[PDB]
Amino acid sequence: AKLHDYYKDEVVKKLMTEFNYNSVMQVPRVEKITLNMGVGEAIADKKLLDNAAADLAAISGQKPLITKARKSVAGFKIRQGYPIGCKVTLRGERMWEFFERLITIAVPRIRDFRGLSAKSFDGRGNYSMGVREQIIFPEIDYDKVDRVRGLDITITTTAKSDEEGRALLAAFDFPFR
Amino acid sequence: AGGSTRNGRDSEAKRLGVKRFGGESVLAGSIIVRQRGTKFHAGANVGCGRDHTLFAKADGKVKFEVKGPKNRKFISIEAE
Amino acid sequence: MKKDIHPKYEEITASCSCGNVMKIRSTVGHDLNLDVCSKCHPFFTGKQRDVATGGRVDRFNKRFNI
Amino acid sequence: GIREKIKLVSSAGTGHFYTTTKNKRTKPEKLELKKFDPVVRQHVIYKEAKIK
Amino acid sequence: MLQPKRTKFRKMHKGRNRGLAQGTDVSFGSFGLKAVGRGRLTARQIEAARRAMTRAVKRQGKIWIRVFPDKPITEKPLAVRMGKGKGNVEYWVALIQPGKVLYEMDGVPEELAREAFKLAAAKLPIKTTFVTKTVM
Amino acid sequence: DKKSARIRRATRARRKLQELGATRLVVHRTPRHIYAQVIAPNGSEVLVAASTVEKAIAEQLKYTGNKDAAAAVGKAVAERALEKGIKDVSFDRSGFQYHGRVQALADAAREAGLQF
RNA sequence: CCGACUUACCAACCCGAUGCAAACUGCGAAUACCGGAGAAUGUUAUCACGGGAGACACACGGCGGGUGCUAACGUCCGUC
RNA sequence: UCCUCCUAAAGAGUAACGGAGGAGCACGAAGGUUGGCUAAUCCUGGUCGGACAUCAGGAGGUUAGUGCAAUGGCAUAAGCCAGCUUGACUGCGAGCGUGACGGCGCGAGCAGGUGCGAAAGCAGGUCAUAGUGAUCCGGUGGUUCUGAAUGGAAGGGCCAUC
RNA sequence: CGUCGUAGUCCGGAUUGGAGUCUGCAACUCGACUCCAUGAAGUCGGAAUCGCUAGUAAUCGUGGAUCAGAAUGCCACGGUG
RNA sequence: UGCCUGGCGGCCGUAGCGCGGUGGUCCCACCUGACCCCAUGCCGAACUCAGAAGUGAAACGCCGUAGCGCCGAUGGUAGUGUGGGGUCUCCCCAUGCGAGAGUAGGGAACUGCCAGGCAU
RNA sequence: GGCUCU
RNA sequence: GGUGAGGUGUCCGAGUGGCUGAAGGAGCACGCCUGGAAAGUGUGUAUACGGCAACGUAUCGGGGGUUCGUAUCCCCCCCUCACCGCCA
Ligand SMILES: [Mg+2]
Ligand SMILES: [Mg+2]
Ligand SMILES: [Mg+2]
Ligand SMILES: [Mg+2]
Ligand SMILES: [Mg+2]
Ligand SMILES: [Mg+2]
Ligand SMILES: [Mg+2]
Ligand SMILES: [Mg+2]
Ligand SMILES: [Mg+2]
Ligand SMILES: [Mg+2]
Ligand SMILES: [Mg+2]
Ligand SMILES: [Mg+2]
Ligand SMILES: [Mg+2]
Ligand SMILES: [Mg+2]
Ligand SMILES: [Mg+2]
Ligand SMILES: [Mg+2]
Ligand SMILES: [Mg+2]
Ligand SMILES: [Mg+2]
Ligand SMILES: [Mg+2]
Ligand SMILES: [Mg+2]
Ligand SMILES: [Mg+2]
Ligand SMILES: [Mg+2]
Ligand SMILES: [Mg+2]
Ligand SMILES: [Mg+2]
Ligand SMILES: [Mg+2]
Ligand SMILES: [Mg+2]
Ligand SMILES: [Mg+2]
Ligand SMILES: [Mg+2]
Ligand SMILES: [Mg+2]
Ligand SMILES: [Mg+2]
Ligand SMILES: [Mg+2]
Ligand SMILES: [Mg+2]
Ligand SMILES: [Mg+2]
Ligand SMILES: [Mg+2]
Ligand SMILES: [Mg+2]
Ligand SMILES: [Zn+2]
Repeated sequence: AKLHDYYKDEVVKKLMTEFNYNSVMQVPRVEKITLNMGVGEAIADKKLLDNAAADLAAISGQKPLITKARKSVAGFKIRQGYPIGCKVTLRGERMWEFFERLITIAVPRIRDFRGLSAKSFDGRGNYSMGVREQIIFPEIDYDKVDRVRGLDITITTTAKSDEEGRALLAAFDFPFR
Repeated sequence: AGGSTRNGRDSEAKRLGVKRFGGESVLAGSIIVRQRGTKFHAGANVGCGRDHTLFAKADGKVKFEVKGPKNRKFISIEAE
Repeated sequence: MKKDIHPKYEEITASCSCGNVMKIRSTVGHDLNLDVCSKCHPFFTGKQRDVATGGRVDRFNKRFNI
Repeated sequence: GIREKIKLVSSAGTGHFYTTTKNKRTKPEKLELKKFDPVVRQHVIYKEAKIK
Repeated sequence: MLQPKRTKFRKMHKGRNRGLAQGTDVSFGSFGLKAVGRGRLTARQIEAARRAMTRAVKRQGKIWIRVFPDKPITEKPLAVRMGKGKGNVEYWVALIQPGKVLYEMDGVPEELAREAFKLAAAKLPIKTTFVTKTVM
Repeated sequence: DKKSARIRRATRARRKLQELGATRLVVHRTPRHIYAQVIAPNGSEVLVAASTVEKAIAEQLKYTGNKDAAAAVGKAVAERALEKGIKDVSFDRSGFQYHGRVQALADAAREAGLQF
């Protein structure tokens, strides 16, 4: 909740100034962070899914919810009900603490990091990014793994527009570019 | 000579409909409506059967009425 | 949160080459020694240097004099 | 008509039985239900037996 | 020859053709060919009268066709007894009531539209007339 | 949204008691207060009512939206219902869980003398 | 690789206008039918039970229709 | 043979070698109850990831879903998840529907005993309508009801069932 | 002597980028060489097929002709054998 | 008695949408925290509990607004029962019933019980 | 062992 | 006229809902032997595709279809094979 304190003391004053909001409840705030790993290859074996949830449980200290197919498609050789991915919702202090470890540790551990995109805010403030490789987190041991997984991060915030989230993340010194 | 057909079938008539109309005094257990769905719905003193059959739980006169926000058709038994 | 299903989430210390000591809650357990942090990452100097187009005319005029 | 027929014999010592069907391919384990026995006027465990 | 691309059903009852029509006023174009009689037309009669007015106008102006043949008509073959199923769909008709505007036309003068619609009505079994766009 | 899903969650048992002809106790729950009212079988008029918004109940309390307030409400509405001669009702949770302040209310009304 | 343009060559969706439907319906009659009350009329014309049957090859005409060619003193139904 | 729609003429019913489609099952949970939930499709962004997996928001508002054909129903959901379970109970049944009949169907309520639910209550199979075959003969278990001098027994009867 | 320790490897060096030297009026098509980086295929080769009987085969370097420059070719030389 | 709000209804779009505006004493809402009751096929998001620092941003409520939705005559037309007629695939006459669509127009609901708050 | 034409 | 079966890469041939863009073979291409060829022996092999060409499009007679999905399932068009097209 270190960044939650930093929000509550400096970001709200900053955004109230740079948007001239009438009320403080009118300000944006982050709500949740979603961590998906779409594992379409676990129909080969559950252990690929079963070990990727084990890897993602070390990143965020939650047991991930193993997701299944909403419907059946034959192009992917799936039927409605096969476990096909895993997700984690992060709220509260674990959301803030993951966002700290993210922008402080893991983004510098990105191979050839040169910035993010500011064109990844889904038109309504909610930001989504995708990492190529889980080894940028120090939770993952390099020797213990064999297979490079990948996941995608989706930051769901209460910003109405796209820029209110862009200023919000910039208030959290989010490395756009 | 030659030919055939493929459209010879049909089923028996199930004799649905409204057996007792409005203002019509019935006994308890008397079938009011036989129907497939709930084209009508059960109101006061009227039970709904397994096949959506509307039967009278009491004795009295049949009252058809339209209620609810969806303008659904209800059947009630007035006292007698 | 539920009781047993989750892994251990304990506060550890991660120090860096710039001496950026940072205590975070993590699933590592032991303390962490980093290489680059967001404080010491060359995003604010190095990424500025790393375009490096260079001039073709300037190389030409550099290689000699008339 | 793969769904064969069985009988659920009372475990109360009476020879009373309910008759029913099952899919013996997909449900190999035996059926046991607690049903009413009208002779003893109690709910007694019935067990699957052969229809004979 | 006009014909529906898809149909929900392959065959249709013979029906009747009683009642008055609905497409009475000249909606789109300026001049119209209005049916006065009653009956059924076909895709051949429609396309022949379309050709006769397209050639009579020398592709000048714009021609609408208000009707469309959507009713299939069966016939039984020769030397087939009256039983043993309904006959095969052979052609398509449009049921025509009195008052139905059959065709419309603009971009041409009135006398040219008169002689074009007359050449078209000479291809049609039903009795027609000439109408113009009425205000209100 | 939450209000609507609560109403959808309540509107089956309300119609069931509507056709049962049941004199019905309606509970309503807020974070600060808790409400109770006994409604005639026509559903259009009440008989007795109690709340933590009343002064005679709220001044005896610490917080109006805790379990002790909910028990004081179920006691007051039961003593008023038995004062007016209403004894047998049917409890409408009104889309809430039978848990916490609602359960403590109904346990107070059962203990005070109502039958449900 | 990026595309440059233009050409409308067709055209989705959407919008406006216009038609069609036995197996379409956000509408909806007349009649008919069921029930109730009330007069007048009618040789109980009504129902129940019992004795005795015959008949179950129909026809045309009007209307509403299927089929056929809105062909047949054709065929099959409803009704008179 | 059975089911669904039209023909069928706004009650029921209604024919043709008339127009179109299906059934001869499934389920020990796909039943019961309690608690909760609400789709299709499309738009944008996003690692592998692609027309199309999984994720977040928005539009949309049932255009989806219903074990299977069609019709009628379905948000209080009859649709979808989870917990507990066996009411997929036995004897009866006022009263009606439907058939020429055999027969078929609906059914509140009563007695016993049971499950869920805090309780009111719900449950006598499944959203409903197809998934079926009379009698005879014979088989199996139960039952003193009968038992050709008497006692038994055979055999028969009754109940369940093949 | 030390090192690697069975891996596509500290094997292999292709390819490509950059920086250069030299020859030569002149190295774009179209030269050789050097430096840094890059680090493909390839893990002994199907049917088939070639050479060799002793200083031979195999393997190791050296020189010359041609030639401003430009050989893994050619012609010669010895080493181990 | 007036205003406001909450709950439960009646009625089921003249009652719904949209657009603009507006409310925080109370109520409501968001909201703070969660060791606990209880909960998440992960998550105090929901559910739940303990509360009341803040805000009316959203939601909700209220006011206004004819972009819709909706309602909707009169007359006519279509149809049709009976009787009659014709040029009889279809129409007409007498008489009785009489739509739908559309038009004018209406229209930004009305109302009951209880409780609370502020005024009177 | 059998193996064609030019 | 009606009935029954059916339409597969160059050809033959498997295959009657889940690497069957398709076995296998013959053929075609490449190689090797031969003085040259054949026969041999070994090695490969459908068509338009383009994103850079990785892998989707497609096609089991043609057209339509549904199932999440068809080479198989169904529906129309035809084409072909076997039977009936009788009595007067
Ligand atoms: Mg119709
Ligand atoms: Mg008699
Ligand atoms: Mg006979
Ligand atoms: Mg007869
Ligand atoms: Mg007759
Ligand atoms: Mg006739
Ligand atoms: Mg005739
Ligand atoms: Mg006749
Ligand atoms: Mg006829
Ligand atoms: Mg006859
Ligand atoms: Mg007749
Ligand atoms: Mg009828
Ligand atoms: Mg009728
Ligand atoms: Mg079910
Ligand atoms: Mg429920
Ligand atoms: Mg996408
Ligand atoms: Mg069903
Ligand atoms: Mg016999
Ligand atoms: Mg005896
Ligand atoms: Mg004896
Ligand atoms: Mg060495
Ligand atoms: Mg190198
Ligand atoms: Mg290799
Ligand atoms: Mg090797
Ligand atoms: Mg030289
Ligand atoms: Mg040598
Ligand atoms: Mg909360
Ligand atoms: Mg506001
Ligand atoms: Mg009028
Ligand atoms: Mg009207
Ligand atoms: Mg309005
Ligand atoms: Mg309003
Ligand atoms: Mg020869
Ligand atoms: Mg020779
Ligand atoms: Mg002969
Ligand atoms: Zn650092």
